[PDB]
Amino acid sequence: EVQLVESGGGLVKPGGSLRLSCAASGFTFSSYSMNWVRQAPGKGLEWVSSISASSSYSDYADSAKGRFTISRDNAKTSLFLQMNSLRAEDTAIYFCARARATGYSSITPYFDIWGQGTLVTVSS
Amino acid sequence: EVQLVESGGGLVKPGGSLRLSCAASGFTFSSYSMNWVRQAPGKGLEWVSSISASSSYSDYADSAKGRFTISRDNAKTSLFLQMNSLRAEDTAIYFCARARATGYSSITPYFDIWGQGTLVTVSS
Amino acid sequence: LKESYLEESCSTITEGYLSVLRTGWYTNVFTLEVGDVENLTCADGPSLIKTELDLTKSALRELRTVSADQFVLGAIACGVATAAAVTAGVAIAKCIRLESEVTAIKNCLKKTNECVSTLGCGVRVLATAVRELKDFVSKNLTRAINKNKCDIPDLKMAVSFSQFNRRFLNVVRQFSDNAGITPAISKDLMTDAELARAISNMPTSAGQIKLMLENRAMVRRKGFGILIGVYGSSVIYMVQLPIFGVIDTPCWIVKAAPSCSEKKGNYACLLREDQGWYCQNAGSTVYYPCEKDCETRGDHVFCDTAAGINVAEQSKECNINISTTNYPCKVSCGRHPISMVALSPLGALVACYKGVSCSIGSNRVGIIKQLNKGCSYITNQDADTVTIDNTVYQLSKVEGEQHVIKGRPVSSSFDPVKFPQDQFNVALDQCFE
Amino acid sequence: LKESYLEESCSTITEGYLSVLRTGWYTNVFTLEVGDVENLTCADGPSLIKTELDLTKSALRELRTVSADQFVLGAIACGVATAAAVTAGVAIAKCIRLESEVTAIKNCLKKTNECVSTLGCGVRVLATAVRELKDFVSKNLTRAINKNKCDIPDLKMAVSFSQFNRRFLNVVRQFSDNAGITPAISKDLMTDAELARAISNMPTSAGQIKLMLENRAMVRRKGFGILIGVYGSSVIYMVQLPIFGVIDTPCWIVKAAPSCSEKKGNYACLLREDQGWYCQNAGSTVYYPCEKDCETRGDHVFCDTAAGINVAEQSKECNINISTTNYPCKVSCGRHPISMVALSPLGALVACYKGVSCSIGSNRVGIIKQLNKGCSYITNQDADTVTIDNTVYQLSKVEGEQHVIKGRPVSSSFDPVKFPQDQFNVALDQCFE
Amino acid sequence: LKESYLEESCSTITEGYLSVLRTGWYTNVFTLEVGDVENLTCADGPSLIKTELDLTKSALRELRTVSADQFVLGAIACGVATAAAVTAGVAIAKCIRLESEVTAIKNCLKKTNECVSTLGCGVRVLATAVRELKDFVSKNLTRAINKNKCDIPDLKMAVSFSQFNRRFLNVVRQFSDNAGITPAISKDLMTDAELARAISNMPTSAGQIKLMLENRAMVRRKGFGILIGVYGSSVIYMVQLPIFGVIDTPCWIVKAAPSCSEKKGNYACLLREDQGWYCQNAGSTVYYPCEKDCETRGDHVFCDTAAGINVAEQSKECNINISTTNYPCKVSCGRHPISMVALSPLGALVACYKGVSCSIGSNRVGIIKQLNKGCSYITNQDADTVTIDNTVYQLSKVEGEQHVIKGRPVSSSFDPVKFPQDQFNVALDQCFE
Amino acid sequence: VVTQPPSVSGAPGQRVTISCTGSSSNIGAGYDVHWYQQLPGTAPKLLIYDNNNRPSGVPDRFSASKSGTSASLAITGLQAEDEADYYCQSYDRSLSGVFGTGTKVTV
Amino acid sequence: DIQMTQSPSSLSASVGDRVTITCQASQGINYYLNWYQQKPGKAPKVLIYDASDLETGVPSRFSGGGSGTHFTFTISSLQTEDIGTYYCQQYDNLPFTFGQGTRLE
Amino acid sequence: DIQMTQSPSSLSASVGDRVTITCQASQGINYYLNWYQQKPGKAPKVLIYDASDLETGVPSRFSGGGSGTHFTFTISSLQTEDIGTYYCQQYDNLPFTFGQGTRLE
Ligand SMILES: *[C@@H]1O[C@H](CO)[C@@H](O[C@@H]2O[C@H](CO)[C@@H](O)[C@H](O)[C@H]2NC(C)=O)[C@H](O)[C@H]1NC(C)=O
Ligand SMILES: *[C@@H]1O[C@H](CO)[C@@H](O[C@@H]2O[C@H](CO)[C@@H](O)[C@H](O)[C@H]2NC(C)=O)[C@H](O)[C@H]1NC(C)=O
Ligand SMILES: *[C@@H]1O[C@H](CO)[C@@H](O[C@@H]2O[C@H](CO)[C@@H](O)[C@H](O)[C@H]2NC(C)=O)[C@H](O)[C@H]1NC(C)=O
Ligand SMILES: *[C@@H]1O[C@H](CO)[C@@H](O)[C@H](O)[C@H]1NC(C)=O
Ligand SMILES: *[C@@H]1O[C@H](CO)[C@@H](O)[C@H](O)[C@H]1NC(C)=O
Ligand SMILES: *[C@@H]1O[C@H](CO)[C@@H](O)[C@H](O)[C@H]1NC(C)=O
Ligand SMILES: *[C@@H]1O[C@H](CO)[C@@H](O)[C@H](O)[C@H]1NC(C)=O
Ligand SMILES: *[C@@H]1O[C@H](CO)[C@@H](O)[C@H](O)[C@H]1NC(C)=O
Ligand SMILES: *[C@@H]1O[C@H](CO)[C@@H](O)[C@H](O)[C@H]1NC(C)=O
Repeated sequence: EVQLVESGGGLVKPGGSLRLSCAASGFTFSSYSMNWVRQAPGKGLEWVSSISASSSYSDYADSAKGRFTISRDNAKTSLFLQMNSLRAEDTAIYFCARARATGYSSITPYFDIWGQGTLVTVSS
Repeated sequence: EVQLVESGGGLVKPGGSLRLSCAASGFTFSSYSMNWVRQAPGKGLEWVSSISASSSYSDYADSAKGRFTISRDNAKTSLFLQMNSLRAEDTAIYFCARARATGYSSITPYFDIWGQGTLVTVSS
Repeated sequence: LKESYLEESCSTITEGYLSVLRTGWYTNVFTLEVGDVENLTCADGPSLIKTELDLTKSALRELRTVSADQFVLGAIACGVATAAAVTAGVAIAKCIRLESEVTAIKNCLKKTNECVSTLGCGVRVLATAVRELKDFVSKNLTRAINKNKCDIPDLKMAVSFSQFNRRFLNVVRQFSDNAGITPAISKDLMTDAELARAISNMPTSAGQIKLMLENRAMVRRKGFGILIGVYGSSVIYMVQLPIFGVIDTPCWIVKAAPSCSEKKGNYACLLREDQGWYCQNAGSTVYYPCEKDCETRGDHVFCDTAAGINVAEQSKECNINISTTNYPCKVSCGRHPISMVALSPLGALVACYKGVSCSIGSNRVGIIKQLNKGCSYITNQDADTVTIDNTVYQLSKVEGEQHVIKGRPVSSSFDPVKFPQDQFNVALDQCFE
Repeated sequence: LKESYLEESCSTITEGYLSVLRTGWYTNVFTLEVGDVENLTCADGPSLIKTELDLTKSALRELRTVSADQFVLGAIACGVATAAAVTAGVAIAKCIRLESEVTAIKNCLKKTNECVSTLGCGVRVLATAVRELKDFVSKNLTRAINKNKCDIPDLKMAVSFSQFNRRFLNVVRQFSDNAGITPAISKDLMTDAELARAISNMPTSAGQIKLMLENRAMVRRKGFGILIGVYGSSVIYMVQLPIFGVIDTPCWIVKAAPSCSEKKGNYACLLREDQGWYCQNAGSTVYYPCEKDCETRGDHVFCDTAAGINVAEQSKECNINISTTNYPCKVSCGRHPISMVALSPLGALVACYKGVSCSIGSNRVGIIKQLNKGCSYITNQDADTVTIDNTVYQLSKVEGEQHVIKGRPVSSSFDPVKFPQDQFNVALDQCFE
Repeated sequence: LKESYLEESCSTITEGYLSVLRTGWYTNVFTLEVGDVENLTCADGPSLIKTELDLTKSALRELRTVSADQFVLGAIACGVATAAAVTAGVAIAKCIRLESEVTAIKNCLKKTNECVSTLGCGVRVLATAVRELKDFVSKNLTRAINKNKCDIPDLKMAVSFSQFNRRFLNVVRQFSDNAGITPAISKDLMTDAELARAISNMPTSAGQIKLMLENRAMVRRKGFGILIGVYGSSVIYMVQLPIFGVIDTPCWIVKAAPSCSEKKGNYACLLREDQGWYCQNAGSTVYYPCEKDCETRGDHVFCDTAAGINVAEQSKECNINISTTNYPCKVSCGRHPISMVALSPLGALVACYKGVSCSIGSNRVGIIKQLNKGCSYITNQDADTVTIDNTVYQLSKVEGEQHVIKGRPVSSSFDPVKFPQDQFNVALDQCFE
Repeated sequence: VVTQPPSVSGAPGQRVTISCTGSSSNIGAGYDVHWYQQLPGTAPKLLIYDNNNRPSGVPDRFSASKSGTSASLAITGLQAEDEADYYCQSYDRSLSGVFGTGTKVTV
Repeated sequence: DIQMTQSPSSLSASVGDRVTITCQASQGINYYLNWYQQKPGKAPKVLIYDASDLETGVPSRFSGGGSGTHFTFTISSLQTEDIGTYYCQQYDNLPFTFGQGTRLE
Repeated sequence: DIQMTQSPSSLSASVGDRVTITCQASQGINYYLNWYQQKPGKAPKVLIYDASDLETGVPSRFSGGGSGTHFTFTISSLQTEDIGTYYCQQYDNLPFTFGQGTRLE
């Protein structure tokens, strides 16, 4: 099955660091852009960051700029998010999503496959 | 074997005429420029004349201009040099040479196959 | 870049190209305001202004008549690619041609030289006004041409006019020569200022914007223009710029030369026919069989997805033990051993068989090596040149990691089928055993 | 237009096109009078006039050096069409190049700008004089260049001169860059007024005249020009305009895409190879395999009869009986299923096999349907777009009538031949049973 | 010229063409001095000079962004030919781009407009300066644009400027449109004074010099240009002219048309696939399979050795008794009797089978003959035209000696193989017996 | 004229270098240089073509170069078989084919 | 006069932010646009000239582009000293109008 | 003035020799170059005009070519009457400078 599996989410003290990992399986992972999306508990989804299919481009939300660093290993078929200076407001479920676009009208990507997400808690 | 064989060399009184002949064998004679070169006994090589692969172009050294006339019969695979007004200074071994060039940098021909040459003596 | 010499099939695969693939079109509708010209007449005699004016008015009157009308995979793909492009553009022009759309486009360009507009058919075209000639004709030439008698002593007027109309006349020339659909976007259809502005307006990710602004020569080359028509004294035309909705995916190019071998002195050859560009698109391997399709800048290959043929994900097994893959790898095979050099990006394949004398040499050293007969792979580091008899090929002095994937060639290891021995573009197991 | 989907071979035939087939050439011989220019020299210094004069005199001196040199059916046909055109044009220029005929042409153009002349080789050429430059050089410029001074303050004449000679200089570039035979008739070889005259002078029926006067961009496209040389200070050249001696006969175009079936889980495919334009000419079916030559405007398809291969009148049986006919209908067949869209005029054939996901949709609704695997025919009324995985093809929104000619596809109903299974461009019964 | 009709295979061989074959490249490096332009600014208002100046400076600033990147035999050969050419040229440009080499080149052109230079990589490029614009900008325009005012009353300045920059703007157009590598040497890259001067400097035999000076349109047509870059305010580019290191060797062209016979009413057709140009090079037969490769001027055929494929010297046995040589003469065979005219240089092959009515006629006499069924050879002396149904082909009126090499056609003397009967591009003994 | 030293000599195993000093009409005009060996009583044998390319069947110890208006042949590993005349050759823009004055090697 | 509209009138950003500023002429000014930074209490300082070219010693994080009528300026990763007011300035014709000045804080 | 450098200052050649003379302007003079022969003690005689065109009286062994700045004149087979002095002469602009004159012996 086409599956994404996040891991590495846990409890972190504010100012701590964490590294989320999203193993990808069942698809030609090197073909697809990959994304991290998060959801503060009971809040809406927030996009966090994206990486191009060969890592040549990386994008971050204003909350993520400088604090996070997305990376991918196309040989390990694994997607990573380093996180630093975690604020209490960064407490959320983080999903990785496969991202896909049709260029016909515009390039807006959409998130066809999602992982079940890893809970990150940032608290004392 | 690829061989050139000169013939017709002999003794001529000054002001006489001679016709050197170089039979070519073992190669596609109509593909190659052909040359005559000579060597006064114990002196260096002197280029004498040249003819293009189907006789459209003929070249002569300043000593040979007007006095000699190169020609070829591509059906007889034979190269000829008519000679007239032979001076004592024309006493030499005459070699015919197959001439070849690579056009990559410049067109300077070189003489890959030589005949064993025929001794022309111009004296009383 | 990487280049694996696949020994067993005398073919390289060159890898680590990144991809840019056109997946849609972005429309800019230009309104070139030709001006008030057909209210001006020169009636005194021959004059400079009259000649430029007559050309301008004659060109406009000409342009009103011009209108648009509205397996060997290579010939297929480049058939579909052109047909798809024109049909996609025509389908948009057929919206813009509606007078209810032209008048909306024109109205939003009343106050500004650039407008974003949504057509009633939903396409969110950009619209642009080109207006320099109208401003000249209205402010200068109408005042100078006076009561006719335009043979005024002011020659700055006449020379000025021959500058402003020059763009307009070039647009007429290009649409008229091409019968309303140009093959490429000239500087006269869209100047560099307008192309950069149009790119910066596209609804696309910033990576594409930066990439397109760097490679704007490619954007100009992939796009094309369609004449909408002449409305009042504005010519209206549209330029379809590409949208590169797939970028940064892997691509590779496969090159091959005849892998011949001699059995009892009879040659048996095969040639890989699956040559050309491949890319991964959105988790599908896509093959671009026609040589017009794809063009390289650096690592980026700019293909068009309308030209791509999807090929099974197993088809990469033709690059690793084609001798035993079950996929029908397409080869030609036959008797006649062509001797040739195939120039790869990081080196050359040199097919060299009985007959021609093949050698490799350096400008500093001359002949380095006489090549063995049989297919050889010459990295661009081994030599500067390869020769095939008197012919010399200069090699590409480009850095990258060459590799050899070793194996006994297929034609050296399977017996050819006795009949037909010569077969064109067939699955490999029809040639051998 | 009418379009039948031929279900049993995954090929459309589109009908109701009307032929317009070139069958001869009409010659217009132009005497472009460059004038007295070789008697004018500017010798005072750099000047505007001197620069335009030197360009004119140099271009004229350059032009004097210029003169002309004198089954896979597509490669055959387009070669013959090219060779026949040039040979037909050159055979007339070899008449006109006789001084005995230039002097006649020039003399009949003494007091008229247009003359009808019969060459000694019997061809009734039209002849035309262009004089605008000679008139300027004789009445204006010769009068101003006093005593080789021409740094003269009358800047009108420098600017004016650069207008008059522009046609001449453009003609010189077009002939010199093509070594005496242009591929098409530029506005500089023959202006719109001269083409309209030339068409109106052709010995042809008024139906052709009206049709040619409307489609004059096509007449300009099918014709070509030959340089006859420079005689005194006139350049003489000729334009071979087409004569469309066949019009209004039926034409049709066949499109096909791979018809595949998974007999025993492995595929077998065929592709029709007899694709492209057909017309009835004079009671013979003529096939035009060149993609270069045949070209539609509306219902009229313009083709060159020199590019046509006659095919037996029974060959239309491939559009009814292909399974059962005894005519050798050409196909390719083999294992590998290409999935692709072939855009017909009134719709799309959509080959969609194991692998890609094909869907059709409208801008108004999105996905209308997921297509069944196998060849499908999508009228431009069923959907606005077809997709093949991520690739989207816009369909031609063209009104017409679409038909389905039903039948179980050949590749589903006949068993493949076991060896060779892959065969290129073969009569159908060599692929099946 | 000589032409043998080979009755045995319905193919002509035309002989007595002489040869010219490109074997290397000569580099001319042009320093076009754009001059001080980026220190001049019009700032008063709209003006003639400002418009030309802005175009010049805008074009220059654009050009700084332009850069280059620093078996069916025909597709193979023309693939290699272009790849070899660009790689040979790029390898030299990549030496000249080094600042040590540009500054040497520029320095030797300080007090001479022509210099011979040896690059550090050993190539002895010629170097040329173009200064006409620099001289104008420095001496005239810099003095005219006082204090950024430039709407001066001197219109001779503004019209003069639009002449001098014309070359520069054309060079920019050509390199930018072609992304730094032009396909041919325009008059703007290399004027005809510079081409003759460059040819006269080539390190070549006087025979080639005279031949090149006569055929300089071909020298221009075979060469190509590469943009080195903009350095200071000089654009530097280079032009690779051909070196014709093989001349005067024999060449011949083989033409063929379908040979068929109605065995029990079934047409066992055969067609030779080895058509096109052959030459002897340095004692090797070389075949030039791609139609772009070779072009005639009288007896001289101008081919490119990088396009040639070596063929065994035995291959001329296919022109003597193809029936019975053991060399694998490439043919196609099959059921369908295409009827067609193949125009040879000295006549026409006329394949005329069941169906079409073929006739030959002269303008003096009309129909001379109705041709028999089967392939016929019509010398250009027998008739002026051939017709196939309503289609008429004009024959090439050219003096030469035609011959017939008699023999019963292969199609009529060997039996076709029962299966596969249709085979493409196979050795003859796979079609017959 | 293309000039060479009248003779050179060395012990076996020495390197000896034969110069071929041409002029701006030949070697300096871009024409390449060729070298021929002539053993006594034989026709010349091509040693080198196009400055430095070596025919099949010429020992790898013969090596050559061209630079400026000059060329040289380095006979590395000088040997008894090298007791021969060596002629350079080029082409002259005025004289066409020009052989040098020819250098005898002496072992 | 060329009017030099310049937007947005103010910005705020983090260190590391790829802030961008736009200037838009009332006519074509070719590429004759300069960008200046004025630090508070300082005379302005030129950063870019000719629409695109870094003045000598300007940190390579600064950049700009555009031509004709629309121009842009970007600080590819803001730094704490880049706080200040940025002005465009055309020189296509006299008088050399400066833009409105956009304060970045 | 256009300076008309001309080389070599003195040929010598045999009958039958394809002698060639070069003239080289200091500027572009289009094709406006004439070549004259002067025999010793005679008024000069025009041989070529417009760089390339034979005057009607002169033997067809004479020839010339070139444009712009380098021009060449050749006697395709020297004859004993051809011994004399040859001069080029531009007419591109006033004054009409003759070349240095090259004797031919
Ligand atoms: C075209 O007309 C405009 C408008 O009259 C001219 O612009 C004026 O030019 C003069 C002289 O340069 C100035 O004094 C005025 O200030 C300009 N503006 C106006 C509103 O008058 C322009 O010069 C004319 N010519 C061209 C080529 O544009
Ligand atoms: C070229 O010369 C003709 C006459 O040779 C000029 O035509 C005359 O122009 C003046 C002024 O416009 C009129 O008064 C005359 O009536 C015109 N005709 C004649 C016969 O003199 C013409 O203007 C000149 N220039 C051009 C560009 O044609
Ligand atoms: C460009 O400048 C040169 C040098 O000033 C001009 O050459 C002068 O032209 C006038 C023409 O009346 C002559 O009187 C002078 O003798 C020339 N030489 C000098 C040194 O002044 C030239 O005319 C100017 N214009 C152009 C188009 O070149
Ligand atoms: C311009 O032309 C149109 C059509 O001839 C006319 O209606 C309009 O009034 C004209 N305007 C002027 C200012 O001449
Ligand atoms: C080789 O071909 C076999 C076919 O069975 C396939 O399984 C394999 O993946 C291919 N590649 C390699 C490296 O074995
Ligand atoms: C024009 O040139 C020709 C050719 O030299 C000459 O015969 C004729 O007399 C000249 N006419 C004038 C008016 O100069
Ligand atoms: C189809 O075949 C039948 C006989 O098999 C024939 O009579 C008929 O004419 C064929 N179809 C057409 C359109 O002719
Ligand atoms: C021309 O511009 C360059 C650009 O740096 C400058 O160095 C030079 O001094 C300028 N020269 C003049 C005369 O303006
Ligand atoms: C003709 O056929 C014979 C017999 O097969 C063959 O040996 C010979 O090579 C052929 N000769 C030529 C000239 O093709």
